[PDB]
This record gives sequence, structure tokens and C-alpha cells, in this order.
Amino acid sequence: YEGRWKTVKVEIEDGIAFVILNRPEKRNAMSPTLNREMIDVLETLEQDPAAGVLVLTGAGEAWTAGMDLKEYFREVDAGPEILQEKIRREASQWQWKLLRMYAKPTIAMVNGWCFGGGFSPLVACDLAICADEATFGLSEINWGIPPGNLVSKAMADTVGHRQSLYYIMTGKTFGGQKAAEMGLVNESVPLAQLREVTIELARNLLEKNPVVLRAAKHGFKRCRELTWEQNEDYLYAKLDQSRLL
Amino acid sequence: YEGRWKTVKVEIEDGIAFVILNRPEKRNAMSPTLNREMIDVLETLEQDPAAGVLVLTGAGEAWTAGMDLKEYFREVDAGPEILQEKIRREASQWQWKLLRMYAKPTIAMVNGWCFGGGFSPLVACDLAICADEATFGLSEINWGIPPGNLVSKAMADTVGHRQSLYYIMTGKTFGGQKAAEMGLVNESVPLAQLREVTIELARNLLEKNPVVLRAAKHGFKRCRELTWEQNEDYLYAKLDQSRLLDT
Amino acid sequence: TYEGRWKTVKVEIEDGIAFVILNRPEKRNAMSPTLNREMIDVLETLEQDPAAGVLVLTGAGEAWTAGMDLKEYFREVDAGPEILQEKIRREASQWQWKLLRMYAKPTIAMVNGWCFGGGFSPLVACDLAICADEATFGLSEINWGIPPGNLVSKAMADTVGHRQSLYYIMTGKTFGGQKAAEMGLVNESVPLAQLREVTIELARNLLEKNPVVLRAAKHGFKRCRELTWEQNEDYLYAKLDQSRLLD
Amino acid sequence: GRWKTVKVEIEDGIAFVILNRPEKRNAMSPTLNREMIDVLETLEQDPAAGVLVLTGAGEAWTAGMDLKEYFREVDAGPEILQEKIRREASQWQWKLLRMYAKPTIAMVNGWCFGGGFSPLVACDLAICADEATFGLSEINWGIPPGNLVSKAMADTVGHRQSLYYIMTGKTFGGQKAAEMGLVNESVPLAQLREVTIELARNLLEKNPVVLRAAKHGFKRCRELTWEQNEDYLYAKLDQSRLLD
Amino acid sequence: TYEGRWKTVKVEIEDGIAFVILNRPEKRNAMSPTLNREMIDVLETLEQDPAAGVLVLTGAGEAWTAGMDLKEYFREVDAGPEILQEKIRREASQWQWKLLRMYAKPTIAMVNGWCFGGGFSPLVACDLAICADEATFGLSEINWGIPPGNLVSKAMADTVGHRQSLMYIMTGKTFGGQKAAEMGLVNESVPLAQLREVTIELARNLLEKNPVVLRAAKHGFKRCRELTWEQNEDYLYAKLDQSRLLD
Amino acid sequence: YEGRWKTVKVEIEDGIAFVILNRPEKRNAMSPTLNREMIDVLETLEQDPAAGVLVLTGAGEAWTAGMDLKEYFREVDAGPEILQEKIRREASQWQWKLLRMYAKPTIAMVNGWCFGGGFSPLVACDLAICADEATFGLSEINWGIPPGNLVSKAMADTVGHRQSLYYIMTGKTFGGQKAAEMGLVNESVPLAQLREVTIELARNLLEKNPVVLRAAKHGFKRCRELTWEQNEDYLYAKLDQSRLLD
Repeated sequence: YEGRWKTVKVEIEDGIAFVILNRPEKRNAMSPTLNREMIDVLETLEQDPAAGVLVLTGAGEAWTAGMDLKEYFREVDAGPEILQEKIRREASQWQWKLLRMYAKPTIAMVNGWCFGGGFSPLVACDLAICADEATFGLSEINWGIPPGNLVSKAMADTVGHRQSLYYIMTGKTFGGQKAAEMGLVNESVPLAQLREVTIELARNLLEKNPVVLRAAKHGFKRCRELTWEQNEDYLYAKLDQSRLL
Repeated sequence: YEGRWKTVKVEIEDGIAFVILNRPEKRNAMSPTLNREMIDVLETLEQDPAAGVLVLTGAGEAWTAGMDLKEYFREVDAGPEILQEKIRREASQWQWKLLRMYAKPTIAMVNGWCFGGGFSPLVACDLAICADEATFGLSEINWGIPPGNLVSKAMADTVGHRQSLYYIMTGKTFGGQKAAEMGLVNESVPLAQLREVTIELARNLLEKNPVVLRAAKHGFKRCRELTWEQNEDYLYAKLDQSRLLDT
Repeated sequence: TYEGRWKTVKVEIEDGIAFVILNRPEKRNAMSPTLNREMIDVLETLEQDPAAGVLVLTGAGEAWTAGMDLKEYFREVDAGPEILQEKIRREASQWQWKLLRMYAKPTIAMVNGWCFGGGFSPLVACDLAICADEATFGLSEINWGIPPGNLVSKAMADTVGHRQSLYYIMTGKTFGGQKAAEMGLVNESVPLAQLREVTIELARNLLEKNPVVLRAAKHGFKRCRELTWEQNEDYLYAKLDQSRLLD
Repeated sequence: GRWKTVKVEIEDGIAFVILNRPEKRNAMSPTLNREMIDVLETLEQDPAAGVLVLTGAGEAWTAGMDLKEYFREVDAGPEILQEKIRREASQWQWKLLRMYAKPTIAMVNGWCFGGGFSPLVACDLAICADEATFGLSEINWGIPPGNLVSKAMADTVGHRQSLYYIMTGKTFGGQKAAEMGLVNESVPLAQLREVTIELARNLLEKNPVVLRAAKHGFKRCRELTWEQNEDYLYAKLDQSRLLD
Repeated sequence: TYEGRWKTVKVEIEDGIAFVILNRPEKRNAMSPTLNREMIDVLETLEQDPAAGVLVLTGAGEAWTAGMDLKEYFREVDAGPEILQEKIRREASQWQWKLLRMYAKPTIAMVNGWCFGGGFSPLVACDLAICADEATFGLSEINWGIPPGNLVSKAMADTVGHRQSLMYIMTGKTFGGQKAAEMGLVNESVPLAQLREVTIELARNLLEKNPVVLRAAKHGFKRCRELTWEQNEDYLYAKLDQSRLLD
Repeated sequence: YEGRWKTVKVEIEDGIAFVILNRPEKRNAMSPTLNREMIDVLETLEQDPAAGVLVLTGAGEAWTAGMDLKEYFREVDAGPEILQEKIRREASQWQWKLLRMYAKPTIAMVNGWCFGGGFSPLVACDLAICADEATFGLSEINWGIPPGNLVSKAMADTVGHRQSLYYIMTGKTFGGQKAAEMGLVNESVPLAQLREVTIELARNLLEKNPVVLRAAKHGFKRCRELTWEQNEDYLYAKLDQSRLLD
């Protein structure tokens, strides 16, 4: 994978695939090029037997600053109305359509700035660990747009109703400890311990049977959407499907 | 707005409209008259450009003691059966039908007693700050009625499952700090600073583009009800709708 | 009369409080197909017993319940025809949540010790829960190479945050009573020495309520989480009116 | 003489509510919307009205939204005015009407286009004239179905037929509206009133509160699973017993 | 033998076809609390009976069922404790649709005559239905001052168009078998003289199929109506893999 | 587009892109390769201004006989466990994930055999017109398979509850007139008139503003899933969004 993508790096060791957003000069802002490369990364890693767990993280200071505004407006304005359809679909494709129900377990390792559009893949990742020193913010409101793509849903799934509305409406920033207290991530630790803690967690997930872990994590995310009576059928079907596979 | 309504007061100061429930002798219990006047207040303020943020509060020691089921069972019992349908519709109309998806940002400023039916507008308001000294309760059950109107849903949206069932089933009261801990409100502060803290927040909200703020807060409340694939469609529609309406 | 009535469960009723005691303590009250059929009979019987006003579900010995008796499950399943599995899963759901979640009487889980795996379904079906600080919880399924079966994942979804649920489901790590309470899985964790007293105090409070009203309030809350505000205007007023009919 | 744009003629418990801008094919202006809110709130509490029949003056039922009038009011003001105008349209067209306390019958005497679909389907039952023409012309005017039109189609007309009429904007007659399930029955115009009154009288026989429970219960049950409906529908049954 | 096992129902198996015959012909097979309890036992028993591959539900005498036995129901509810109403409603739902709608074996309603009111719930819970042209249907509840109880309105929602459902629910008018088939309430209407033959042909067709596969298919279809396309991708492939595992 | 793909052809005439499943010797059975090519086809045509409406049809006798189960099992048997995830994803990607909410109008022109897995793209297409002579079936069940992918939901969306269970449970076949009567397609005409009738419809759709038509048809499909109150919000948002992008 060395040198394979312009805007993303993948480094695999001991079954742990670190997927590293790599536009550090622009705080790993997600451009249309980054979106297309991330789809290719996820599809490729899915079928790579050396990858048992994915860890999503950022190069340099940022996790991701969110959408690349220049690069989106560059691409979008250079085409017909229908190019916007494609650009938005590419963003969704890696950020959650492939990632939320990904076949392998996924951990967001939030090393620094996590803003705006970054909240979609943050929550699509199964588990998340951040640095205390990381800063989070839904600044869209201060830029004059509401949260785009699945950002508001990412917050609804993880953070309480009052707290989500406060951060969305005010655009105020919050650090790692607060992110963990609100439920946006699993834990926050000093940046110096972030990689070690994340790796200990990844190792734990690697000890599980991947088909069973997949049934468990997909079953949980989907059951939130279903009634108890629906889930009787659905959750036993997931159990039987795991026994088959 | 001086003297315009019997049971409510509106005072606007510098973009912030304080809407003050004003039956302090009855702890601001929500009578059919108050429900009709509150509809009129919300519809009026929606169209008044002087009002950029609405703060809902109570006169005197209460925020609101809940429904005036007294006056309710007065009008109902001495009227035709179908009168009840009108009274209940009027209650929902201001308490959440208009309020939950209100075009302007809203803050509940809970200065004291908040019981029973008051939970519906409390949660319909986008944000909420209460006094530590405030007392909350779903005392419904101790009077032999389950929570009426949208009260149980207001709890479901903001407070966890176990804690909601505890308060609904026991009817036990709790204070402002507990309300903040449970997630029913955003923050609890001493009554002496309640107004300052509320005004600070309202100023933050007043500075945002109102059409964009409306898209953000409505989109969030709605997206709770929809799957991620539904929301891809809905949230991008709200984003595009915001662009159109802002311009 | 309940002495010696059931092999795997005991029922002891005093002062309106029916303690339902899972009783296979040598197998840490693992839930076998016999126990599931007995628990169906227990719940149907207690429903119509005028001496029982509130049910408290608890375990004999050190355990609350270690979960599905998978040995006894697979033993019979491997033995008999394919459809036997349908009956065993039906009987497990029947008591664990189909009867229990919307049970006509108030229910409290009193979690005295180990609560693993399949235990989580009745744990969350019970309206309220109090556990001992010493109790250990875990979703050990994943380490036994199966995902959570029956309604366990929904039980966690209803009561514990998205990240925390995924963490315990995916890792299979155990946690104690204080953590269960912090996470929202139960209402409160206290020392085992105080567990019965605290549970009885709560049960007494629930017994002071009109049962029909309590049933309306508790069912209404559980169901309202699934409905939109507009749907709930209809549904919750219908529960209010139904309560007023039934008395 | 109470309303500019609507007439109400009550006769033997049957309240005919007549959209009355025949020069404009009873196009639904913001004025008409505001008056229709007052009509429904007023008739709800009028003991003399047992069933509502919604119909139109002149040749039309309704040609749908009055775009001229709408823009008129909308261009005269700030963005927030549009929020109010859209709320007023929904308030009578379905928010009050779909779950109205009394039974409602749409009596579709003629042209029914566009925005007219929402109150058409909000009314419990509908009888149209064979001679009546229906259409979702929105698409031919460069807008998608606004307000609740698409949902009104979804509730009553099959997936393929709905998408066909929405996408093409093709017109269809009364017999076709009945075949597709948009209305209950289509009859020649000469018999329309007589058939509608017979139905209305049948409805007037029933206990109003029981009928309300039945009507509302059905509409709502479509949205709920079987397990949810066990709870909800018995609650409606018990509420009906209480209210009489 | 099932001969004389139940007071209000008979069961007879013809090489894999279990005919289940509501048997109170003097009452047009009105469904009493006893009948509900016996049907629960029947369905449970037949589920586990390897001699039974398809169930055919039909009525003794002239009727299929005239619906709820209101007289007997009111008798028992009036004389019993308040909570007896809960039990009775639970037992009616238990066989009518909770067990029957997602039954492990294929089910066919063979509607030989009168089908009113409450009989619509098990009519629609049965997978397929064939009726006699001479049969009469109605929801004449409304004429006796009762809206449709139990799952009647949902059974109509699932099978009959919106306008037609409302018409019959609101007017209480009867319709015959051919109109029942035209509206989608049943699959087919045939002269009563050919009813048993046509039903047997259908049942023996279903007996060709692998039972586990047929169960996956029919349950999958009924459930998928409640789910979005994206949810169904997950759900329907899980039912396919579950079918593979279990046969 | 000549010769661009192995299993599919695309021929555009005056705004109408005919997308032709092209494995006639296997009655256009949908193999993993065909799935991948259809994804590329759909993504390509979405961005091609020359294509205003898509018509999905089959080469030879069949529309599609359904999933190529032989090829599917060969690949799943030989590949790693996780390959089954990918193959299933790719099937869904073109059959309905891209297709059901496609940016352009779509019409299924069902010229012949339509079985099993075929039902998903048939219903994902906005409209559908079939030949009277066409034969449809969910004969999965006779092979010991319940309907896979979205087939059961495609049925639920278009055909009534009873008729759907009947055909799913029995595996019996039905022809084009019956398909139209049940609501599975919009219309059935003799095969000799099928193309003409399809083209006339496609031309009508080409008259419309593409962005408005997209808002209309997407709004309809999505509104079936939402309550009236939810739809007040959603459908007005789709209206406003259309006026923006128009």
C-alpha cells in the first residue's frame, strides 16, 4: 500500500490496519479525491486477509477538519448540476454506507481536530478513542450551513438530545474528556497513550471470531431501529446466519 | 405587547423575546384560556422581526404547575363531549405542535415549579436552563392519572429509559441539578444567575443566521426518527432548502 | 399455593410483594427449557393472583442468572427434530419479554449477583432494576463464538448508550453494579446488604399507586419511544382515556 | 354570508362545505386556506353538523393551489411569511381534516388537480362524478407535488399507477379514479348528490364517538406494527367506551 | 388421538393437512374465552406434531366465525377481577395472530360461510385464504356501537385498499366472497361445493416445499412490509442464511 | 459505448438509453461480473448528458432469468468467506441501491422471462411495461431457496399481500397481463408493440425538467415510508431543493 493513494496512507501490522487520512497541510479536510480514495481503501481492505481490524486516524495535528470547501466548490462548479449527486454519493459511500456496517471491526482513533463532516465516519466507526487534547466542533452553523450529510444523525445516535442540540445550534467546541462524557466516543486518554490504548483494544477485538463479531456489531446497530417483536425475528436470524457462516 | 393577553406577558429586549406565563396565583397552571393565548403569542412572535430568540418562563415562583385540570374539567363537564377535542387540540397546538419545530430558536428558562403537563413545552423548547432551586415532578400518578398529552414522549426524548420510568411510576419530585444530570435540561444554575446565563446563551443563538439555525435544529429533531439511508435524503434536502430560503 | 410448585423457580409473597426467585443455584440459575416453561406458568399465575401487587425477579444463591443454559438447549435441539428449536426460542421469549415487558403489574429486577448473556432480556423487560455493587454483568456470548441471542442486543439498545453497548457486546468484558447504574442498565446499585431493603421500599411506593393507572403510565412510556410526537398525541390520550375507563 | 371563499349549507345533519371561487375553479388561495381552517373549527363544535361533505361551486372541485395568490402574499413579505402560508394550507387540508372528529366525504363534482389531492384523501370517503377530470399537473409546470399530494397518492393508489400519474402529469377520469382506489365510487354527475347523501345518511346512523374511534383507528393502524396495534387499537376501543 | 380433546375445536389430519375446525356451530363458532384457550393449545400442539405439514382453519356448520362471543366475554369480565379482561384479550391475540401470523407451518383459511368482526384477525394471520362465493363478510361492530377490536382494523389495512377498508369499517355493510377476493381480503372465491377441493389442491402444493424454506419465505415477506429497502437487505439475507442453516 | 462491457450493451437513441442485459445463452442470468458491469453502466450513464431516460431490457428471449446461482456458488465456494459480502453488496448496488433512487427516470421494458432476483431491478425501475407473452415467477422456492436480496420487498411494494404470498409460497408462474393486473408493472402489451409503447412513454418523460422529475419520483418513493407529519417536512424540503437545483 506504500505510495498507493494520494490522500490516504494504510499501514498494516499484526492484523491492525491503520488507515491514515493524509492531507495534513489542510488538516485532513475531506476532498472529493480523498472520498474516492477512501472508497477504494475500504473495498481493498475488506478483501485483504492481513487486515482483521481497521483503525481510522489522521496525519499530523488533525483527525479531520471536515469537508474541503475549496475542493468541493472547485469540482462542483466545474460541472453540470448532476455532478453534485456523484460527489455527495462518494462522500456517503465511504463515510457510512460502507463503514457503518463494515464487515470488519473499526475503531476511530481521534488524535486531534475533529470538525463538521468528520462526525459521520467518527460514528460509523464501531468504537472510538480520542486524545484529551483533541478538539471537536460542529462549526457548520458558524459557516452559515446546517450540518450536511449524516452529521446530525451521527450526533443523534451517540449524544443526548439537549447536548446534541446545544453543540449543533451554538457551534461551540469541546475537548476529548467532554466527548467521552457525552457518549460521542468510548474513552479519552492523553495523546501520549492514545496509540497504545487503541492497540490494546484492537488486539481484544482480534481475539474474536470475525463472522460472530460482525453479526454482533451489525445486529446491535440495526436493532436500535426495530421494535422488540421485529428484533425477535431479526436477531435470531443474525444468530443463525453467524452459525452458518 | 403591553397588556395584550390576560394570562401571558411578552417582553422583548434587544432581540430576545421573554414569553412569561402569568397566572402566578395558580402557579401558571395551563387553562384553556392560557392555551389559546399561547397559540396567539407564538403565531404573533413568529412574524415579528424584533424577536430573534424566544425564552419561555413563568411569573412568580412557578414555571408551570401543569394543566389546570380544574378549569379543564369545568369547561368539559358542563359542555358537549366534543368540546374536549378542541381543548386538547389547543393544548397540543402551542405546547409542541407549533413549539417543537418553531421557526426561531427557543429556550425554556425554568425558574421554579415544573410539573406534569409542563414537560411537553419544556422539551419542545430547543434548549433549557433551570434554577437549582426548581422542582420537577410527574405527580400525575399520585392523582390517579397517567401522564397526559405528550409528557411521556418529552421524557422519552431527553431522559434515559430507567430514569424516565422511575419518575413516571413513582411520581417522585426532583430538583434542577438532577434534571440537568438526567438530561431533561441542558444546565442548572443558581436562581440568582438564571437570567444572566439564559441571556448569554440567547445572545449566542441570536447571532446565527436564523434560516440556517432553523434547518439545523429541525433537521436534528427529525433525523432521530429516520434511518441513516432516509436521512441521507432528508438532511441533504434540508441543507439545500436552507440555501434556497437563506437567499 | 406456591410451596414446592415448580422445580426451577420459587415464589414467595408477602405484603403485596411477590418475590420470583430463579432457583437452579448449582447452575447459577441458567435458564433451561424447563425453567422457561415454568416461568411462563409463574407469570400467568401471578397475573391473576390478588395477593400479588408488584413482582420482584431475583436469583437463589450467588447468581441472578448466568444466562441461557446452552448445554441443555443444544442437548435437546441436537436430539430432537428441527422444529423443537422453534418451541424452545418461543418459550424463552414468552416469559423473558413478551409477557414481562408489558406485564399488567409493576416489575422490579433485583440483581443480587451474576447477570450474563440471556439474563439481559428479562432484566430490561422488568420496569425498574436495582442491583448489588457486587453483581457482575457481562455479555460473554462473543467469547463463546455466538452473537447475543434472543432480545439481549435490544435490551442494551433501550437502556445503555450506543458506544458503551457496542464496547461490551464486541469485547465481552465484564462490569460491576456501579458501572451498570452509571450506564443506565439499572436504576441504582447499592451494597448487597442493602439490596433487599431498597427494593422493598421501591416496591411499597409502587403499591401505593392505582394499578390500572400505573399500568397505563408504564406501558404508555415503553410504547411512546417507538412512536412520533404526532402518533403519540393519539396513542397517549387513548391510554389516558382507557385508564379513566378501567377505573 | 360568513366567508369570502367558502359556503356552508347544512341540511338534516349533512354539512355541505362548498369551495366557492368558481371563477378561478376554486383554486386554493391563502385566503381560502385561512377561511377553511375557520370552517372546520366552527363545524366541529356545531351540533347541527353530523357529517361533512366537501365539494366545489361551479364546474370544479378544485384546480389546486392558486399560484398567483400564493406568490402575491409571499412576494409581499419576508421569508418567514412562507412558513405561515404553508402551515395554513396544511392545517385545513389534512392536519385538521385527516383525523377530523366527524365523518367526511369528498364529493368530487369536477376538476380535481394538484394540491386538491391532499384534502381529497384526508376526507374519509370520496365519491366522484364520471365526468370529473383528475390530474397531477405539477410536473408539467416544473414543480414536484407540493404539500401532501404524494402521500395522498401513496395512501390510496398503487405504486406503479401513482408514479405513472406523478411522472407524466396525464389526466384521468372518474371511472379511472375509482378503479385505482383514489375514490370509493364514480357515478354520473346527475346522480352524484343523491348517492353522496345516501352514504352520508348511513354514516349519520352510527354513534359519532364510535365512528370516530373506528375511522381514526384505521388510519393510524396503517402506520403501526401488529404488536403496536394490539396496544393502540384496544386503547381506541376503551376510549370509545368511555366517551360513550 | 385429537378425537374429543377440545370442547370448542376439532382437529383432523389428512396425510399432512391438519384441518382445524372451530366447533360451536350453534353459536356460528363465536370465539369465547374457552375457545381462545383451546386454540392456543391446538396451535402449540400442531406446531410440534410431525404428522402436520399445513394447517387449514375452517368452521363447523354454516359459519366460519361470527366473531367474538360478546355475551360470554361480557359475562366473564363482569364476574371476574378487573385484570381478567387483560388475560382474555391476551389469549385472544395469542392464537389469532401472535402465534398464527408468523406460524412455523403454512396456514390457509378455508372460509366456508359467515366471517364477521373479530374473525378478520385470524383470517389475515393465516398465510393464504380461499372462501366460498356464498360466504358473507362484515365488520358490523360499528352497528352495535363498537369500533373494530383486537387487530381487525390492521388485518383490513394489510389486505384491503384504504378507501374500501374505510367504507366497510365505517358503514358496517356486508359483502360476499367474490367481492372479498376482488378486494384482496382472500386469494380466491369459489362455489362452496368446490371449496374443500380447491383448498386441498393448494395445501398439497405447499406440502411439496421444504418446510424450513417455506417458513423463511412467508415470514420474510410479512416482515419486509414493515422495513425499509436498506433494512431489508440485512434482514432478508439473514432469513436466507438462516434457512440454509436449518435446512 | 459499443463493445465496452462483456455482459451488458448500451444503445442511446434520441435521449433514450437502452440498457441491455446481454447473456442471452443464459437467459441474462445475473453473474458477479454482470453486477460489476451494471454498476459501471449506471454510474457512467448518470453523468452522460446524452442519456435522459434509461430503459432496462434483455437480449434474446428473456428479460432476466434471475441470479446466476451456478456462478455465484462457484465463486463463493472458491473465494474467502468475506467474498460473499462483496458479491451480495455489488448485486444490491446496481439492482436497487443506485437504481431505485436513480437521478434519471427509468423504465423496465420486460420482453420475456423475468424470474427470482430479476424482481428487484424490475421494481427499482420507476415504471415498467411488459409483453403479454412474458412469463414471471418466483420459482426460488421450488429449488429450496427463499427469495434472496430485495425480491420480497419489490413484491410487497407493488403487489397485494395475498397475491404476493401466493406466488412466493407456491412458486407458480404468471404472464404479462396478470403482472399488470396485480400491479407489478404499469401495462402489458403484445411483444410486437412493446418497444413502440415504451418509447412513447420515455418521450413523455424526456419532456419534463430532469431535476423536477427527480424530486417528484424520489419524493413519492420516500413518502411511502414516512407519516403525514414527517412528510410535511420532507416533501416541502424536496420541493425547495428542486427549486434550488433547477
